[PDB]
Amino acid sequence: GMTEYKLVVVGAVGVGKSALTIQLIQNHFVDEYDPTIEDSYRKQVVIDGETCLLDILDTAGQEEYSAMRDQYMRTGEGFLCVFAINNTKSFEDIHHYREQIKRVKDSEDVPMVLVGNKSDLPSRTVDTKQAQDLARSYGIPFIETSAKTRQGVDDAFYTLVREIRKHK
Ligand SMILES: C[C@H](Oc1ccnc(-c2noc([C@@]3(C)CCCc4sc(N)c(C#N)c43)n2)n1)[C@@H]1CCC[N@H+]1C
Ligand SMILES: Nc1nc2c(ncn2[C@@H]2O[C@H](COP(=O)(O)OP(=O)(O)O)[C@@H](O)[C@H]2O)c(=O)[nH]1
Ligand SMILES: [Mg+2]
Repeated sequence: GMTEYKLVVVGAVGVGKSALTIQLIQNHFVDEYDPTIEDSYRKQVVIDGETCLLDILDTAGQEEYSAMRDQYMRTGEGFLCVFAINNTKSFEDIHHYREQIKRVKDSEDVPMVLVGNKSDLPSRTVDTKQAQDLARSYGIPFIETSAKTRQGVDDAFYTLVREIRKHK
Protein backbone atom coordinates (compact mmCIF):
# COMPACT_ATOMS: atom_id res chain seq x y z
CA GLY A 1 0.00 0.00 0.00
CA MET A 2 1.05 3.63 -0.43
CA THR A 3 2.66 5.13 2.67
CA GLU A 4 1.32 8.47 3.87
CA TYR A 5 3.70 10.92 5.57
CA LYS A 6 2.27 13.64 7.83
CA LEU A 7 4.50 16.70 7.58
CA VAL A 8 3.98 19.88 9.58
CA VAL A 9 5.28 23.31 8.55
CA VAL A 10 5.93 25.69 11.48
CA GLY A 11 7.55 29.06 12.05
CA ALA A 12 6.73 32.74 12.57
CA VAL A 13 3.96 34.42 10.64
CA GLY A 14 5.22 35.76 7.34
CA VAL A 15 8.17 33.41 6.78
CA GLY A 16 6.53 31.66 3.83
CA LYS A 17 4.98 28.49 5.27
CA SER A 18 1.95 28.81 3.00
CA ALA A 19 3.98 29.85 -0.03
CA LEU A 20 6.28 26.82 0.42
CA THR A 21 3.33 24.47 0.89
CA ILE A 22 1.49 25.85 -2.16
CA GLN A 23 4.64 25.61 -4.28
CA LEU A 24 4.73 21.90 -3.41
CA ILE A 25 0.97 21.45 -3.94
CA GLN A 26 0.22 23.73 -6.91
CA ASN A 27 3.72 24.13 -8.45
CA HIS A 28 2.94 27.88 -8.38
CA PHE A 29 4.21 30.76 -6.30
CA VAL A 30 1.42 32.48 -4.39
CA ASP A 31 2.51 35.83 -2.95
CA GLU A 32 -0.77 36.25 -1.08
CA TYR A 33 -2.42 33.61 1.06
CA ASP A 34 -4.61 34.53 4.05
CA PRO A 35 -2.19 34.46 7.01
CA THR A 36 -4.85 32.96 9.29
CA ILE A 37 -5.63 29.86 7.20
CA GLU A 38 -4.32 26.68 8.84
CA ASP A 39 -5.10 23.66 6.72
CA SER A 40 -3.72 20.39 5.42
CA TYR A 41 -3.09 19.48 1.79
CA ARG A 42 -2.27 16.12 0.24
CA LYS A 43 -0.21 15.26 -2.82
CA GLN A 44 1.16 12.05 -4.27
CA VAL A 45 4.85 12.39 -5.02
CA VAL A 46 7.59 10.11 -6.22
CA ILE A 47 10.52 10.13 -3.79
CA ASP A 48 13.43 7.80 -4.57
CA GLY A 49 11.16 5.87 -6.94
CA GLU A 50 8.51 5.28 -4.27
CA THR A 51 5.12 6.89 -4.79
CA CYS A 52 4.02 8.15 -1.40
CA LEU A 53 1.21 10.35 -0.15
CA LEU A 54 2.27 13.56 1.55
CA ASP A 55 -0.17 15.19 3.99
CA ILE A 56 1.17 18.67 4.76
CA LEU A 57 -0.21 20.70 7.64
CA ASP A 58 0.48 24.39 6.96
CA THR A 59 0.21 25.89 10.42
CA ALA A 60 -1.14 29.36 11.14
CA GLY A 61 -2.77 31.52 13.75
CA GLN A 62 -2.62 32.01 17.45
CA GLU A 63 -0.12 30.33 19.74
CA GLU A 64 -2.14 28.13 22.12
CA TYR A 65 -1.13 25.29 24.44
CA SER A 66 -4.43 23.50 24.86
CA ALA A 67 -4.50 19.71 24.86
CA MET A 68 -6.41 19.88 21.57
CA ARG A 69 -3.74 21.88 19.75
CA ASP A 70 -1.02 19.66 21.19
CA GLN A 71 -2.79 16.57 19.86
CA TYR A 72 -3.20 18.18 16.42
CA MET A 73 0.52 18.91 16.19
CA ARG A 74 1.37 15.50 17.66
CA THR A 75 -0.06 13.86 14.53
CA GLY A 76 2.98 15.19 12.67
CA GLU A 77 5.69 12.67 11.88
CA GLY A 78 8.16 15.30 10.71
CA PHE A 79 8.45 19.07 10.94
CA LEU A 80 9.85 21.84 8.81
CA CYS A 81 11.01 24.70 11.06
CA VAL A 82 10.96 27.72 8.76
CA PHE A 83 12.54 31.14 9.19
CA ALA A 84 13.08 33.89 6.62
CA ILE A 85 16.68 34.84 5.83
CA ASN A 86 15.82 38.57 5.97
CA ASN A 87 14.05 38.37 9.34
CA THR A 88 16.29 37.88 12.37
CA LYS A 89 13.37 37.59 14.78
CA SER A 90 11.98 34.62 12.84
CA PHE A 91 15.35 32.88 13.22
CA GLU A 92 15.55 33.69 16.94
CA ASP A 93 12.09 32.09 17.30
CA ILE A 94 13.20 28.72 15.92
CA HIS A 95 14.37 27.31 19.23
CA HIS A 96 10.87 27.84 20.69
CA TYR A 97 9.24 25.88 17.87
CA ARG A 98 11.79 23.10 18.24
CA GLU A 99 11.21 23.00 22.01
CA GLN A 100 7.47 22.63 21.56
CA ILE A 101 7.87 19.90 18.95
CA LYS A 102 10.12 17.91 21.29
CA ARG A 103 7.55 18.37 24.05
CA VAL A 104 4.49 17.17 22.11
CA LYS A 105 6.39 14.30 20.49
CA ASP A 106 8.03 13.42 23.84
CA SER A 107 11.23 12.72 21.94
CA GLU A 108 14.62 14.33 21.45
CA ASP A 109 14.72 12.57 18.07
CA VAL A 110 11.90 14.01 15.97
CA PRO A 111 12.42 14.13 12.16
CA MET A 112 13.01 17.80 11.43
CA VAL A 113 14.60 20.13 8.87
CA LEU A 114 15.65 23.74 9.40
CA VAL A 115 14.47 25.84 6.43
CA GLY A 116 15.84 29.27 5.53
CA ASN A 117 13.27 30.69 3.15
CA LYS A 118 13.23 33.78 0.88
CA SER A 119 16.68 32.91 -0.51
CA ASP A 120 15.79 34.85 -3.68
CA LEU A 121 15.88 38.16 -1.77
CA PRO A 122 18.89 40.45 -1.33
CA SER A 123 17.98 41.65 2.18
CA ARG A 124 19.77 38.89 4.10
CA THR A 125 20.12 39.49 7.83
CA VAL A 126 20.71 35.87 8.97
CA ASP A 127 24.09 34.53 7.89
CA THR A 128 24.09 31.12 6.22
CA LYS A 129 26.84 30.04 8.63
CA GLN A 130 24.70 30.88 11.66
CA ALA A 131 21.81 28.84 10.28
CA GLN A 132 24.07 25.93 9.31
CA ASP A 133 25.53 26.03 12.82
CA LEU A 134 22.09 25.94 14.45
CA ALA A 135 21.15 22.91 12.37
CA ARG A 136 24.46 21.36 13.45
CA SER A 137 23.62 22.08 17.11
CA TYR A 138 20.33 20.20 16.61
CA GLY A 139 21.80 17.44 14.45
CA ILE A 140 19.35 18.13 11.61
CA PRO A 141 19.63 19.23 7.98
CA PHE A 142 19.51 22.85 6.88
CA ILE A 143 17.94 23.66 3.49
CA GLU A 144 17.88 27.05 1.79
CA THR A 145 14.60 27.64 -0.02
CA SER A 146 12.66 30.13 -2.09
CA ALA A 147 8.95 29.59 -2.55
CA LYS A 148 9.19 32.21 -5.33
CA THR A 149 11.72 30.39 -7.52
CA ARG A 150 11.23 26.83 -6.17
CA GLN A 151 14.81 26.72 -4.86
CA GLY A 152 15.12 23.97 -2.27
CA VAL A 153 11.39 23.15 -2.04
CA ASP A 154 11.53 19.46 -2.91
CA ASP A 155 14.81 19.18 -1.01
CA ALA A 156 13.12 20.41 2.17
CA PHE A 157 10.02 18.20 2.02
CA TYR A 158 11.72 15.13 0.56
CA THR A 159 14.55 15.29 3.11
CA LEU A 160 11.91 15.21 5.83
CA VAL A 161 10.39 12.05 4.30
CA ARG A 162 13.84 10.45 4.21
CA GLU A 163 14.34 11.41 7.89
CA ILE A 164 10.99 9.84 8.82
CA ARG A 165 12.00 6.61 7.11
CA LYS A 166 15.34 6.49 8.95
CA HIS A 167 13.61 7.18 12.28
CA LYS A 168 11.39 4.16 11.61
C1 LIG B 1 7.81 32.03 19.05
C2 LIG B 1 6.63 32.38 19.93
O1 LIG B 1 5.55 32.86 19.08
C3 LIG B 1 4.75 31.93 18.52
C4 LIG B 1 3.74 32.41 17.68
C5 LIG B 1 2.95 31.42 17.13
N1 LIG B 1 3.10 30.12 17.37
C6 LIG B 1 4.09 29.79 18.21
C7 LIG B 1 4.22 28.34 18.36
N2 LIG B 1 5.05 27.77 19.20
O2 LIG B 1 4.86 26.38 18.95
C8 LIG B 1 3.94 26.33 17.98
C9 LIG B 1 3.51 25.00 17.43
C10 LIG B 1 2.47 25.25 16.32
C11 LIG B 1 4.76 24.27 16.85
C12 LIG B 1 4.58 22.77 16.69
C13 LIG B 1 4.38 22.13 18.05
C14 LIG B 1 3.29 22.87 18.77
S1 LIG B 1 2.40 22.16 20.09
C15 LIG B 1 1.44 23.58 20.28
N3 LIG B 1 0.46 23.67 21.23
C16 LIG B 1 1.82 24.56 19.37
C17 LIG B 1 1.18 25.84 19.35
N4 LIG B 1 0.67 26.86 19.40
C18 LIG B 1 2.89 24.15 18.51
N5 LIG B 1 3.52 27.46 17.57
N6 LIG B 1 4.94 30.64 18.79
C19 LIG B 1 6.91 33.51 20.92
C20 LIG B 1 7.87 33.12 22.05
C21 LIG B 1 6.99 32.71 23.18
C22 LIG B 1 5.95 33.76 23.14
N7 LIG B 1 5.68 33.99 21.68
C23 LIG B 1 5.23 35.38 21.39
N1 LIG C 1 10.51 36.92 -2.21
C1 LIG C 1 9.87 35.96 -1.48
N2 LIG C 1 8.73 36.25 -0.83
C2 LIG C 1 8.21 35.18 -0.22
C3 LIG C 1 8.69 33.89 -0.20
N3 LIG C 1 7.85 33.07 0.54
C4 LIG C 1 6.89 33.87 0.94
N4 LIG C 1 7.05 35.16 0.52
C5 LIG C 1 6.21 36.30 0.90
O1 LIG C 1 6.23 36.41 2.30
C6 LIG C 1 4.93 36.81 2.80
C7 LIG C 1 4.36 35.77 3.74
O2 LIG C 1 4.21 34.53 3.04
P1 LIG C 1 3.18 33.46 3.62
O3 LIG C 1 3.25 32.30 2.73
O4 LIG C 1 1.85 34.09 3.85
O5 LIG C 1 3.81 33.15 5.05
P2 LIG C 1 3.22 32.34 6.32
O6 LIG C 1 2.56 33.33 7.25
O7 LIG C 1 4.44 31.71 6.93
O8 LIG C 1 2.25 31.34 5.74
C8 LIG C 1 4.08 37.07 1.57
O9 LIG C 1 4.16 38.45 1.22
C9 LIG C 1 4.74 36.20 0.50
O10 LIG C 1 4.57 36.75 -0.79
C10 LIG C 1 9.91 33.60 -0.87
O11 LIG C 1 10.54 32.53 -0.88
N5 LIG C 1 10.42 34.72 -1.50
MG1 LIG D 1 0.23 30.94 6.01
